[PDB]
Amino acid sequence: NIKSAIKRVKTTEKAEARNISQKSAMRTAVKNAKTAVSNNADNKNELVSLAVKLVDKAAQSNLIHSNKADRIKSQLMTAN
Amino acid sequence: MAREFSLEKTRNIGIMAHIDAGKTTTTERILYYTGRIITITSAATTAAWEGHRVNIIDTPGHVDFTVEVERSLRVLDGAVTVLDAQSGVEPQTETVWRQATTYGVPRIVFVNKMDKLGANFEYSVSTLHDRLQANAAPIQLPIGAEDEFEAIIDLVEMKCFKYTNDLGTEIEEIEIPEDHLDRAEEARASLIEAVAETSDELMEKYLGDEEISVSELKEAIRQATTNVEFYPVLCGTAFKNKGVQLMLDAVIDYLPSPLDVKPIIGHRASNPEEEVIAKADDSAEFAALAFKVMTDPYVGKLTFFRVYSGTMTSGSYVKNSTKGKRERVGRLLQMHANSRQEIDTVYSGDIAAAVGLKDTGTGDTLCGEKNDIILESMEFPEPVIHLSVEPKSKADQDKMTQALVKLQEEDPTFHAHTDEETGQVIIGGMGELHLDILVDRMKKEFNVECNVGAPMVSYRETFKSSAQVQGKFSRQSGGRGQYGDVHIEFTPNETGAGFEFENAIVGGVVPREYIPSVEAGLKDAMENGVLAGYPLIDVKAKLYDGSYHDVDSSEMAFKIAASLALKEAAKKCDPVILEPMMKVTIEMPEEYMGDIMGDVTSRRGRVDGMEPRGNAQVVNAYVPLSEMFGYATSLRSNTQGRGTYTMYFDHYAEVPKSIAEDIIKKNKG
RNA sequence: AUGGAGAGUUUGAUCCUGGCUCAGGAUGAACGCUGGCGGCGUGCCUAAUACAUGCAAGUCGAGCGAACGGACGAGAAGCUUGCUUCUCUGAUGUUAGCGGCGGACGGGUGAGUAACACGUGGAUAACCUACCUAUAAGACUGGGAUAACUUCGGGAAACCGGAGCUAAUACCGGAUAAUAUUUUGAACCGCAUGGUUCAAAAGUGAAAGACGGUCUUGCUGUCACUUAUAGAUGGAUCCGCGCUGCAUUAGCUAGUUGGUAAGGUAACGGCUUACCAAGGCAACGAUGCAUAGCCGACCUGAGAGGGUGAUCGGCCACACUGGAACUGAGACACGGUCCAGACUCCUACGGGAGGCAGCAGUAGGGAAUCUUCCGCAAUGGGCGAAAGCCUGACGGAGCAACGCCGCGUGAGUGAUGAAGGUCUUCGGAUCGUAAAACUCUGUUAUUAGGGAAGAACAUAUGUGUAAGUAACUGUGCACAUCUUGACGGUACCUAAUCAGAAAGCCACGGCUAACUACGUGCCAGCAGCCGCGGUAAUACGUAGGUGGCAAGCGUUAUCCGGAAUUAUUGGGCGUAAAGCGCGCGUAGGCGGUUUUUUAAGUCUGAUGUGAAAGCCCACGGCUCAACCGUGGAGGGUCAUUGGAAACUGGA
Ligand SMILES: CC(=O)O[C@H]1C[C@@]2(C)[C@@H](C[C@@H](O)[C@H]3[C@@]4(C)CC[C@@H](O)[C@@H](C)[C@@H]4CC[C@@]32C)/C1=C(\CCC=C1CCCC1)C(=O)O
Ligand SMILES: Nc1nc2c(ncn2[C@@H]2O[C@H](COP(=O)(O)OP(=O)(O)O)[C@@H](O)[C@H]2O)c(=O)[nH]1
Ligand SMILES: [Mg+2]
Ligand SMILES: [Mg+2]
Ligand SMILES: [Mg+2]
Ligand SMILES: [Mg+2]
Ligand SMILES: [Mg+2]
Ligand SMILES: [Mg+2]
Ligand SMILES: [Mg+2]
Ligand SMILES: [Mg+2]
Ligand SMILES: [Mg+2]
Ligand SMILES: [Mg+2]
Ligand SMILES: [Mg+2]
Repeated sequence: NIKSAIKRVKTTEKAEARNISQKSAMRTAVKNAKTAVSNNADNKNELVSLAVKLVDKAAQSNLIHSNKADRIKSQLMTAN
Repeated sequence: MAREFSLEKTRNIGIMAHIDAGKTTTTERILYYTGRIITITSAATTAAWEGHRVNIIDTPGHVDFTVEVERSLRVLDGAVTVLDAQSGVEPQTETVWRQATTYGVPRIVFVNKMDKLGANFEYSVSTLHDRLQANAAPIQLPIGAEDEFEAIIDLVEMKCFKYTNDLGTEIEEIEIPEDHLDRAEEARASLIEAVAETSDELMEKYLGDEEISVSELKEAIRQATTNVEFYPVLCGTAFKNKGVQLMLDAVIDYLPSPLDVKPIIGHRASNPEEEVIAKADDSAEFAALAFKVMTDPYVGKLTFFRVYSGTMTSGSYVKNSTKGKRERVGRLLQMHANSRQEIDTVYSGDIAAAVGLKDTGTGDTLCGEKNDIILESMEFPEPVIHLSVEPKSKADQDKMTQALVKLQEEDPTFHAHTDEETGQVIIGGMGELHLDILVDRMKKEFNVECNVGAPMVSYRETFKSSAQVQGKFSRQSGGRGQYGDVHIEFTPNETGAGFEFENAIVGGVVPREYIPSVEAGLKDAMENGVLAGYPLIDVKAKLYDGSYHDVDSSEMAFKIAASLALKEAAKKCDPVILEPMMKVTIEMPEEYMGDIMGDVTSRRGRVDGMEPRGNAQVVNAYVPLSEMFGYATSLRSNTQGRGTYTMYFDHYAEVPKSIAEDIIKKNKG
């Protein structure tokens, strides 16, 4: 094993923990917004806005690709 | 850069002794002491003692493994001969002593096992004097025997060392006890007399009654030892750590260096008559002798060699003058008590291991590329036991041949050859133990399971009675007609004279064209056995009459006639079976002569005679080769391992009635 | 026009047919004998067999805390003012760790792959792209942790946990910003789907500081950071055509083929799922089986063709075997992770570890293929502001007649045909101008001196100039100076000494250049074919001589040629091998005369491309040559586009 490889293992584990937390949060927001739009709720627009916020922040963190975020926003805001 | 130890501080020594004398224990203790401010492996181990480099080779004791002793004494400078205190000199002690004498190696004797019950230092020294006829004298005295053994009196410096424990530490240097002072002075006088018997200056100095200086006495002892005229005898117990330091001190003080040793003589490859003296000089050309070859599972093939003259650096090319090829020295290793070290250079008087030598067997000479010197090789004993070997599964015969080749390269004393007459592969070795170990090694290491037995004896046939016989063959009945006829007198020839064909034809009754065909037919029919299938020998065939047809006569017809004549002569002449008889010369002490002669006569052989030779006796006899199976083991049992023998084919003799009948029955069915 | 040779052998003899064989060229060759040197190349083709050991990927202190360290230089005098502690300052420096970037390149291998893998030509209005370049706009305001470290505990080791504390260009909230997303209107355009631009609004997150200059903490340089649009680079997908053997492999396919909806992806798409339908492929060879990395090229041939896919370049695929994802611009990752498997190793028996198809090397296999070498000086790469560090890439050296090319092993005179070998017709012939001897030379060799180029730089130090500045330091550019070589004191040059150290291999019956004597006597032996050898052997072995080559010469193996002997070029089937025993008839192949029309074939012009290296031609540089370099020419059944209508094809 190479010293830099061992270091990369450590940093990869840290980055994975952070990324999976953020991705799970954004997926939860997306599902909540989709449910709110599907069944009209007074919180619909705020939930959709939160979902879009998290989707774009994920795209900027590189967790998802820009086109993936674009598809999510397109479908969410077309439903809403 | 610079050799860490000079030639004046190098000691190449070998530990040799009878079985269980303590060679391995002594080597282990030596390595431990040299390494402190232990696994023994590899041909030689390198250590340091008091600013001196010490190469140690531990040898085997069994007579079956005399190859190792030979190949080590060839390249070594000094030897430590270990003796069990309770028994002194034993048969293999004598054998290794004679090998060291043949190689002119200085020796120091070390009486180990002083703590063992029955230990008797005086008796061991007396055995040195009597059994070996060696000018050996103690340079020490033991205070105590068996459990009482507690001190050693160095006589050169008249100083007592008292050992307070078995750990080998906390030795007290004190003055000789008063009660032992007279004995110590007498022993010192005896030692001085022994050395003076070789040194004239010391003899005059001692006769003058003037006190001998410690340095002068040490110098005289060193001179005598290196001349191989004196043998210092020490004592101790390697198991309980007593006398090991003194033994190492004696190694330093008395055993020679590669300078003190006599030079080495070699032959130029292009001028065999030319002689080259290779002295221990780093600045001279590089010449070394490869004395061991092995395969280490980590580094590959290792070639252990001793360097006599010159220097050689790792990562270079050398010449194998014996094989006349170029070898790449890629890596040089030296084995220490606990680890192997890669060393960039080897100098005269160094034992090292090369990695990467291909086609370099034991006894080869490695010389500088430009040079072409060839050092003297080693002579090893001829096989004393032979066994017909054969794989249990014929599918492994190629593996068996390859294993035999590799084993022969590893071990000079192990031979394998194919016998044309019997078509059997025969393995020859130094003893039953040697062959058993080799068979097991072939079975396991080389994964070729083999079975071994007594070699087959190629018998012969002969005619005991003379007779005139006729052979006629008429085949005119169908198609081509053939006719042949011969009259031949068969006579028992003088034993060993071979087949003799005579042509007493008068009047051209047998045309001269067909006579060679008749002789050839006789030769073929005799090659084919007439009584048991073995070739017929010692016969005089006299073609004295015959007939022929102007057309039907042919070479094949006359060969048929000769074959029929031989068949009828076999019917009429009472053939007998002959067995090879070996001229056997047995050397042994006279006290076993009766046993040896009894065994000879019990082997169906006869004692030709007896004669003294040196300090032993030689018995000459003739024994059947079949009855000579397993003779070495019986001889060693009869002579306590002191008996040796040689055998060579001598002649053929008639097999007794019962044995011949058994042979005939076996061949028939 | 640049280019094409044949011979032996079936018979008593002949012509034909017909196979066999030979003369040529080639090689990553091996072996046998032999072996002087230099230059340039090439060197595990077998076991994608297993691997001891060393090395092959690090770097950044000008991102960060901490630790070690201790100049310059404080204090008391031990009365030693030269040695001394802690109460200091502590600079030049070094590091384990956090963080950034690089570990996806470079290097190895050809196992798998018959497939859009590759080649060639196209397409993407179905796509993605860190570092780099350009332009424009920004970089505001707060916060919580954690490594390190200290401590306690458990371990043979691998190393593990608990507690407490601290940093950042590490992480997170909020603020403003959009060509990105939703909706509405408008303009224009295209190859269906659609594309480009403008105007309105609603949802909406980015960022960071480090080292300096001016010092007015205001301004500001370099580097770094963020958003957007372009360029460059790299990658992805699709398509026409081309690219292999077998039918003693004929049926294959059920997410299979299409549609609808959704999901999924950078992206289109049965890519996946649900539903409906029964479609899709195939004698134009599906499916199955076997074998195989493909190409530029390489060998051979007059060509057409045939054979091959080392070295070098491109593309692909793989990293003990199989699966998977993580991080990341980029991997489903040779010297990363997880799981499973085989195998192997260490262990204190509690438990741990590994993957040379990287460079060397080991073992093994094999007829057979090298050093566990030197250096980053050159070129290239990663990191760094830079010096610099790393770099088994690479540049060199070492070994091997393995190949090609060059030069040696001497030159002149020398009849007096010397000795001696071999033959003889016993005169002589021949080895032979060969030798001897006299003269000459030193390529080579030995010795002693001189001694390159490859080296550009970068950095540092001086100025000059240009954008910006309020002005510097800096930044770009230009001119100068110090310094940088593993090879290596090697190449090369000079001076002296000696023909002195340096020739072997095969063949001599015909093919096929070169003949005699002895020995042998169908024996020993030779042999590519025909054959030779039983007493007169140019064929076996030796000797003299001769022939061909020569540091090589022979043998074996394999490929093309000769072979028109699979015949398109370029053959045949009465009797030599070859007409189905004969009809009827399907697909296919082929098809009578004239007129009009089309332009698929056919012919012709333009444009792009067919990398580089290679082959061929020319020129230039190594003293020559090989070799190296530079131009030219060539190579498509290639594509787009414009033209002609005789023939074939269509109407
Ligand atoms: C000094 C040392 O180390 O001796 C060793 C080394 C040793 C001499 C060995 C005996 C034997 O195996 C030897 C042979 C000849 C065996 C055949 C080949 O394998 C060769 C290559 C091999 C070479 C040497 C070898 C390996 C030893 C030995 C004797 C063992 C004792 C026994 C008692 C009865 C059973 C056996 C010893 O311990 O004295
Ligand atoms: N009593 C006693 N035993 C000893 C001594 N030296 C060795 N031994 C033992 O005797 C045997 C000798 O064997 P070893 O040393 O291998 O001898 P080798 O056959 O010469 O190699 C072993 O069992 C040793 O332990 C000694 O000095 N005294
Ligand atoms: Mg022993
Ligand atoms: Mg393959
Ligand atoms: Mg041709
Ligand atoms: Mg990697
Ligand atoms: Mg590896
Ligand atoms: Mg390798
Ligand atoms: Mg082998
Ligand atoms: Mg042809
Ligand atoms: Mg016929
Ligand atoms: Mg017919
Ligand atoms: Mg080209």
